[PDB]
Amino acid sequence: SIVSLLGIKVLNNPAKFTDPYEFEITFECLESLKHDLEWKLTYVGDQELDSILVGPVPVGVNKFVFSADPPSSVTVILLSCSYDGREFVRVGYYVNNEYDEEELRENPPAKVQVDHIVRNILAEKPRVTRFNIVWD
Amino acid sequence: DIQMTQSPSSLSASVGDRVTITCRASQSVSSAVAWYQQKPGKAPKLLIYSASSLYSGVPSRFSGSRSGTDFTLTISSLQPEDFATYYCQQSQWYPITFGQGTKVEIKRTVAAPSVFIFPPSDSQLKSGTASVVCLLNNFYPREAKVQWKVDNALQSGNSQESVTEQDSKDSTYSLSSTLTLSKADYEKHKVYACEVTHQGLSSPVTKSFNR
Amino acid sequence: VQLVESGGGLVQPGGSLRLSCAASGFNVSYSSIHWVRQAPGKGLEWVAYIYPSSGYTSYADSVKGRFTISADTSKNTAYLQMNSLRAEDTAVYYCARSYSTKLAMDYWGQGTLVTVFNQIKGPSVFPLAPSSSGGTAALGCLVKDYFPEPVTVSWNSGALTSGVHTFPAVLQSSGLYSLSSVVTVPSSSLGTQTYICNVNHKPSNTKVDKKVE
Repeated sequence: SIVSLLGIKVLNNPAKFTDPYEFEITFECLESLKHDLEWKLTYVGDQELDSILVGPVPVGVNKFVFSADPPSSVTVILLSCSYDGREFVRVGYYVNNEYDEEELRENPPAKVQVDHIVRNILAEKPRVTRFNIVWD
Repeated sequence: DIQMTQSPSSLSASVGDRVTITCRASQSVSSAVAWYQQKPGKAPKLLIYSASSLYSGVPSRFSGSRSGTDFTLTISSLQPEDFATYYCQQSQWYPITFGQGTKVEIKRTVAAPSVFIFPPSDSQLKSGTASVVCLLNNFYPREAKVQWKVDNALQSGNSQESVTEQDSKDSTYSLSSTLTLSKADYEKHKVYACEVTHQGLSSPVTKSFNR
Repeated sequence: VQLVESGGGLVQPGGSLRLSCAASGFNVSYSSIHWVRQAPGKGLEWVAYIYPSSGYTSYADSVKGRFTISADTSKNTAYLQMNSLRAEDTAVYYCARSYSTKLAMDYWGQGTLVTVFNQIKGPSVFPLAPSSSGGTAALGCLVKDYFPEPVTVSWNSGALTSGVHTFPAVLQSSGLYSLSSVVTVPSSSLGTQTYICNVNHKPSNTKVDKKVE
């Protein structure tokens, strides 16, 4: 495995439902690679939120920020990385979505008020899954 | 480690001109690039973010684009308020980094400097030092050269220059050269001259006095 | 949306200083607050940021281990604790906000000056008198041997601004600063109009009004 995920920081958390996701990603690349990394963020209520390409992959330990666009109960976000279109790591988080204030939570409206939803990504409980792939 | 190499460091243009500022990322950046405008003594102002998104209230004549690792700021049709310093920025990789900046200055016709020479004051001499000041006032372009001469002996490494920025009214520069002498040395010589070479002059101009 | 900075001023090498950044009109919890500094005559340098929501921070290599950024969401305020200060930390420090712009700074404070000085010295002021001409005459004041920056120079108590050129200070080899301020005036004004340069070096509490012939 040439590339390894070393850590993820969920920077803006808690945030509003409509706020973008700002992640700090730390990874290590042991050797020179021919192709691109693609980092992807997926919403699971389902829809791909955003992605970012890194190419050529800088060797060594690298730290970067990934700003993913927002989407449109408890839900899940998946942060994955692929090399040359082959997925080798995935990090899943559970997300608690609740209303701003006491009365909205107890008496929620029929037509949901997106602007009053605060999401809280449970960043201490990531599910990390690795897959072995061909590299170069 | 990542560098944002901004070029040019300065450029001259006229009202209505289309100007282009480039900023090269030393490694791949997806979209987290911004452009800022700063005027003297003022806080910077955000123009473009995410490489090409115009920020609210910014005139549409500012636009950002990208070609590979080259990030470009275009000002279609300069206005007089657009002459200022501009900075690029990347905020994908650690650490956030600004470019070195670009001065967008006003192009105008060539103007020769008005040269003045000032002897050291009596109160300064009484304290044992002599400062001879030569003033090149309201000239264009910035390129200018001052040569000090003491009894026609060309001087070396005993002077310092200072330059203003483009005047807001007439778009000219002014320059100050200070020849520093000890009192003992100053009392030795007689003719203190200041020779100015500049584009707007057909031949060097000299201003001098006798101690 | 306002960002108000405070806590700047003079400080000695090795000492410490705390800058504050009060936010109005938005909740800092939903943004990141940044510090950017600009040394005199230099370009912008990013310093640090903090996400008050998570507490996560980031520091520039030039200040990491010496500066510490923090935030208090209940007061809607961010702080920059600066320790182990060096001369090269002298600069104007800006507070700024980033929200949904991929860490671009959309709002900025007006800035506060931080000056790291080892010595204080007030300047001496000398006239720059002309000899004897055309339609324009030049005169000025030489402000010599002061530390640290800045000095402010006005003419006729601020009444005279047209034609004034106050040059940036040059650091002499002695380690002290020096600048000249000049004004060009109509030759017809000489002999009827009086020209006084008002020099102010606040670190040394020096105030000088020098009449120039």
